[PDB]
Amino acid sequence: GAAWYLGHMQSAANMLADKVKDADFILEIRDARLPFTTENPNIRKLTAGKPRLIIFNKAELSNEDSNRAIQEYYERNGAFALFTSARRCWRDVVEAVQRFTTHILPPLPYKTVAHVGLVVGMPNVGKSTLINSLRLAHEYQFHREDFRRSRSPETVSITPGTTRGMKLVPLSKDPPVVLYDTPGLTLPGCFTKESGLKLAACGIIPTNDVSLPQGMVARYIYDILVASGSSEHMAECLHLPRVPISFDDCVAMICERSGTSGQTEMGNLDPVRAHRFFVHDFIMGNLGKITLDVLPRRLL
Amino acid sequence: SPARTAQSPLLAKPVKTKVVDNFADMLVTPALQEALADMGVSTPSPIQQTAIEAVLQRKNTVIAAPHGEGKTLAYLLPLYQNMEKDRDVYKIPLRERRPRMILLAPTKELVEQLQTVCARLDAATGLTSVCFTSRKRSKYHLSRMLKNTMADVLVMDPKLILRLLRTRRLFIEDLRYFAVDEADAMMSSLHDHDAVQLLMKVQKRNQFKYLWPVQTQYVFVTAYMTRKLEYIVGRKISDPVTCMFRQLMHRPQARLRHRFYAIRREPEKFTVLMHLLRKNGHVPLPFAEGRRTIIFFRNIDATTAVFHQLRSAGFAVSLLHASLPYKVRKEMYADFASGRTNILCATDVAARGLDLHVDMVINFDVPTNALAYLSRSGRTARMGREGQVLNLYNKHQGVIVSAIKAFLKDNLPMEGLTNRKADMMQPRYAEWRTHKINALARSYVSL
Amino acid sequence: LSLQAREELSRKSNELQYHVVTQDWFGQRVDDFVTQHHPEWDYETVKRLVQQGHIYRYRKNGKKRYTRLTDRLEFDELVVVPTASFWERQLAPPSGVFHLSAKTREMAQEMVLFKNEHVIVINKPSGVPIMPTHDPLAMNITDLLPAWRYTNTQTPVICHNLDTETSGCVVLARSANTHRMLGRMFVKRVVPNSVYWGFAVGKPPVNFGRIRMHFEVQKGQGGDVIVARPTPTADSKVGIAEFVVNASALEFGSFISFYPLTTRRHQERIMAAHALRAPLLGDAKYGGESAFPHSLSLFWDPARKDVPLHLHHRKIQLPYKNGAGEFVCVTAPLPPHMEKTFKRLGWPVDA
Amino acid sequence: AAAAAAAAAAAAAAAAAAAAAAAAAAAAAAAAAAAAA
RNA sequence: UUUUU
RNA sequence: UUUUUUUUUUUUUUUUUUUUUUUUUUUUUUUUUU
RNA sequence: AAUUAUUAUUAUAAAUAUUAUUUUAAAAAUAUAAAAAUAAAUUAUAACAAUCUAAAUAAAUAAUAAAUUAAAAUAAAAAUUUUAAAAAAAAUUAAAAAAUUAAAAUAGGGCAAGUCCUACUCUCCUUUACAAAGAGAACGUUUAUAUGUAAUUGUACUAUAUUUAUUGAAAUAAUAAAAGGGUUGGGUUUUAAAAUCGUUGUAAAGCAGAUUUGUUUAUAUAUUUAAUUU
RNA sequence: AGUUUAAUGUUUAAAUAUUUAACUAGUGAUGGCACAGUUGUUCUAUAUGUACCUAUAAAAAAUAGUAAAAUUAUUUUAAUUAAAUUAAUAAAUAAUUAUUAAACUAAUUUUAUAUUAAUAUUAUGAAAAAUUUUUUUUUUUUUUAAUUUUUAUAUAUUGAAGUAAUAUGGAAUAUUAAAAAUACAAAUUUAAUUUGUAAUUAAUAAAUAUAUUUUAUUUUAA
Ligand SMILES: Nc1ncnc2c1ncn2[C@@H]1O[C@H](COP(=O)(O)OP(=O)(O)OP(=O)(O)O)[C@@H](O)[C@H]1O
Repeated sequence: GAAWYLGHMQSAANMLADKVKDADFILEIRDARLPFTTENPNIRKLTAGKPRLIIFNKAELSNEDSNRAIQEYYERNGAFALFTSARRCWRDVVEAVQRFTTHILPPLPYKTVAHVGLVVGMPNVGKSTLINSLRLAHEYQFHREDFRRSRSPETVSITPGTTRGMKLVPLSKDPPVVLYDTPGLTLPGCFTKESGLKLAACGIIPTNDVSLPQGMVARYIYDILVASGSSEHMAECLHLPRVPISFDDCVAMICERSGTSGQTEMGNLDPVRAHRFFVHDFIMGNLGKITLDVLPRRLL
Repeated sequence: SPARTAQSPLLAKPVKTKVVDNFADMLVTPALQEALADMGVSTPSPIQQTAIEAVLQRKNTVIAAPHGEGKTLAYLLPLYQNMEKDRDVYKIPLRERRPRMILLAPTKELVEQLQTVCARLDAATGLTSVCFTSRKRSKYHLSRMLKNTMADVLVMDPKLILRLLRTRRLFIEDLRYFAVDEADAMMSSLHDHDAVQLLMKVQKRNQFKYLWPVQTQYVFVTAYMTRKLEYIVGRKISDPVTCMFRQLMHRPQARLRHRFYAIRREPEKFTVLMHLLRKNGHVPLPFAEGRRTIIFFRNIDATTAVFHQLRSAGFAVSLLHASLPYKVRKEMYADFASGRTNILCATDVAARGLDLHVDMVINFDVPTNALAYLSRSGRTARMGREGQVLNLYNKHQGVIVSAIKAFLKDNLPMEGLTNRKADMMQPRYAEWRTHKINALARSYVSL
Repeated sequence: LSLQAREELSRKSNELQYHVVTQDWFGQRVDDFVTQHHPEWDYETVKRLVQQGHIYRYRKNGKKRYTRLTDRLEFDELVVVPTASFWERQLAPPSGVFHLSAKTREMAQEMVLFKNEHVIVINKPSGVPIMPTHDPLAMNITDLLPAWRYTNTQTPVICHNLDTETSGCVVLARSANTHRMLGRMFVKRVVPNSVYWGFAVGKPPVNFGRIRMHFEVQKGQGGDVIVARPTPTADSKVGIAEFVVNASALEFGSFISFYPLTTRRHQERIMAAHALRAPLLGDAKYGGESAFPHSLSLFWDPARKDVPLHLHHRKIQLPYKNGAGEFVCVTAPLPPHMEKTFKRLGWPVDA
Repeated sequence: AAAAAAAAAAAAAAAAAAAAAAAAAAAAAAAAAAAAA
């Protein structure tokens, strides 16, 4: 029974505060295709004053018009924002944390202590892989905890479960900007009817099951893109009469790599092999490089 | 233990637990209560209640208490009460060199206190007591035998009494009472085996039947019940009325609190002492500032090493061990006692049953025994006074402090028949035991 | 305990010391001595202190003789029996130191499946809570309780707090003396003692097994997970159930039977929402977001909150037996909301 | 465990099976208040 | 050193 | 010894925080106990 | 390969020799092997068929304290019970099943020490050494010297102290041996080729003209529905 | 048709057999020669070195100093049965059972009584509280022989309008006390309430209620 933290996030607030009461610079790993669904609910009232380094991953597939406003929004509030294609990997995102403190850090009173970094975000959007990439390499090349790297028991090699107490990853050394873990507080599974669509749309929570069939997100990625064009160019990419009238033809027109047991005279193709295609291809930013969220021009 | 001490002499025989709970009903004379209340004693403690009329009667007794439970009054008070009823009622003549009662005492600083606590009993009018210890030209200081002594109560270390006998200067002929103090250690090779060999010459005189029948009242007072103490009392003495209180004995006091410091390095045992000596104490008459404290050492080689290290670090430290001269040891005691010097680099001289004002015992080496620990610790908190004992245990004494730490949180008797000191006791746990290395395995691996 | 006997030694209190005079009381049983000197404590309040150790001891000699209620006194030792007077302190002294209209006093009598001189078993309606949450407002069982006082017993005491959305069978004890006995029947079983029925949507893994999850309640409502296979050992307790999928909708639902060996919070539903990730039908608190009712041919109008959680406390094996030697097993029949989906599926609802 | 309340069987059909466990000083040595066949 | 139950 | 001096270690004349548990409430509530 | 035994001992050469060892007239389990259904070769199939008697001859194996038993009920002993006691009435024989009897004081959690392990600053006897002395040192050798852990080791005035400074460490994750089920608590369970080889029950002793005076009952459900009739 | 796995086999056709199961494409290799146990090969598995890596062969002793297991002889001629315990300057004995020996007196029936020495023998394992059934393990054959009785019961009537009274097996008594039952009268707040009388209650005082021997140990005679 290996589930995760399960409960409304708006009750994980007064405990998140005392976690920020001691931290210095707040981080976050989001998805630029989902500027405010991958955010914790308090992002508004979370800190308002600690220097946030809010990062949007997979930005190369998120649209560029909505990228400007979301950039200058926090950039007006003061809290910074950085967008990355992730092809140039987190190694450059790490470089940001080397630069995005030297300019904004308050000078350390004691020459070598830390810059205690509070990280948040969904573990499946890039926050896990960002920790366990810097957490694994610290075991070999050593900065603190000062022991001979032998006491890690059998079958762990990593510990993001059952201890996660004072556990923290030293990302840098001379400006030792360390980073916390924040035991995963996001995607509560009590999500909204629609948020699970935009979440499974982006490849996040890639589970497509009885809880969320392909034909429920595929109906969503089709009806979101009612403007046929540069998306019908993916349809026209597979012999489609450009405009699809509705969900029946376009999904059935793309059954060239789909099908099941059908007669030699009347073929009864398979619309689920066409479902996953239309679903999973939009995940790759292949069909269109367009966001999902609405980007409130107002403050909210 | 109940399911024990049956297979052990001196016990399996009833223990007089008849509480009498007040001095009046113990029939102690109002000429002695006026002197007791004069001292400050109003209510009889647990050991006193039960063993004062067990010696007000002529029952040969084994007084056993915890620490600072009143044993010194317990045995001494009724013996003065008894001596007074000898010289007045029976009119048994004093004679010259023939004392009515002897008292024994292990250490020189213990002999003297047993004299002033008995000196304060001149309300027991005719009784005159003289104590004696080593001196210079001291054999020429039995002049106080040729001189006025006639001392009905003669408190002395056993060895000097024995020489006054074998050279025909003492004559236990009329020894009516024979008391022993801190007998746990005194009746053993630990001191000299000289408490014994003195019982017997007394034991062989009251069964001589050609001089008057002076049935000498033997009184043993011992905080510890050792295996040695049992047999040389259970097997030789006649009708030993025991006074053991098995539900408060072989345990450190309640209001006393213990502290265990784990020390990894030989030279680190020092800072932990000075850091402990930052409690800033100073009294009227009982560069750095320590409280009332005794520091107990493994050896007198070291008891002066640290002493000089303390002094040269700025404390008013004192020093008391055996190899000191006569003037220095007399002085260095009369400074610690009576206000001055506030801290006493002592060896196991100060462990053996001494009373004062001390309030904090540093075990500069937690001892390897349960007597050498109850005797040091038991000097801290006496008769309801609060008190702290700090233990600088090491890697080598870890076991004994693995268990002391565990027996205290439970308040258990420290292996209720203590050992390792008087009864050296290769039987760790007292019976025909050599504990096994248990099993029922029966697999017996093959290759 | 060794510290409990310490403060007992170091407490003056008023320590009502009670002599045992030569004539009237020497020889009497101690529970006569206390009960005719201290009329304030009920006799049962006097047995607790006399046996518990916060006792009225007796002191003759140098030790305290804690005693059983029948130990008789001694021949005038002026053997004092000390009794406690100001327990309140570090001691923490022991226990003992609207209106229900009709249509309720009747409503609470159709919810009775079994009654004898020692318990009462009811049939709780799915959705009525037990403890009050809107402190003046909600109609719960504890406010109803002075309705099952059949034969004028003293306000039955609730024994195991069924949850809000959980339907089913409850047990009240009809006697504060029986309630002490009926404790060992609930907490941390070794073998099952109760059956929970439910309709989880989505055929789980193998239709027999045991679930061991390690719950952790972070306030508010954190509700954590397996995190330690052994335990976090500090803030975690485990909840074990031996589930059996009795029958199963072919691949989209199942009718599961949980035998909850433990007593953890929503342990039925949180372990069901992660036996597969197939939660119970209408479980909007832990699962419940797959769809509104998880999108079936059931009553599907409001849905968003229509479908009530198909969970039913089905059977409890009481320890009271019956005229024939069998132990009694209440069999609270399913609510219509489960009788809906059982007959809509044609299963033989076993009452 | 602690073997209590022995039973001395005399014969059968003449001991009534309640008098077996009798000859033990207790509430037995009375008549079974509610027998079962 | 001091807040809280 | 040796017994003398006025003394002298005297010489001498051969629970939790911090800058009570539990019974599967939904904050505040119940009920049992210590 | 223990053999006249699961076998073309094949380095080579080869292509129309009928070229010279395999009992049994029955039935089940099993074992191999087998027509039909929820464009391919597959399924699973614990489904027909098909092969495997008996008797005759030949004969081994593990096992063996013996019983006077052994049906069946039922209480009594630090005990775990092999017996004994009351109360019963339990027949031969062959066959087939394995319910019981003939193969470890164990499995799982929670704790603590130990061996294993790594690591050296301080420990011991290493030898293999190196330098030093000695010879006008072309070298061969014999003494005096502290290096590496090389590498093995081990290290919790009569009194009233003394017999232990003398290698120091690491959840050393697994083993071992222990305990245990205000500090404190997770675990709940018992086996892997069985000639049956003692009881057991199941069937049977092959034609009886003929059930059933009395033994003994694996015999087993009483209702979830649909559609009527007042 | 050469390559890391699964069933059958279960003294089996084999002291590892048949089928199941996980990848590499011989211009670089089937043995030439070569290595060997306080150690070879080593693609580093403390895997393999001729059907038990404790390798095999030979010779030997410290090797149950170890709940180890055995230890060969009927008809006899002395007893006990859990007791002991002090590390360490001048204090009468450890205790057990055993073998072999030794001595009767202030000390009563005209009773009774296993004391002493020498040597042999020291492991049969309690933790807590409370406290100052019983004699059996072991019999030469004939008789003889003193410890045996089962089960304890209780109902009906009338009036109540929901309680008592009468009858039975403790009974009715008597007074002091109360009747919280209750019934009656009288006074009234009608009525309920106030008031008293007696059923009745309790305390206490007095007089009342059933029978053996005989089956187990107390001796002879050979
Ligand atoms: N009856 C009494 N009541 C009160 N105080 C007492 C009484 N008797 C003695 N004391 C005080 O308590 C002190 C401790 O008791 P005491 O000096 O007798 O200890 P002790 O008997 O030498 O100790 P230990 O038992 O360890 O040998 C005494 O020195 C005296 O000050």
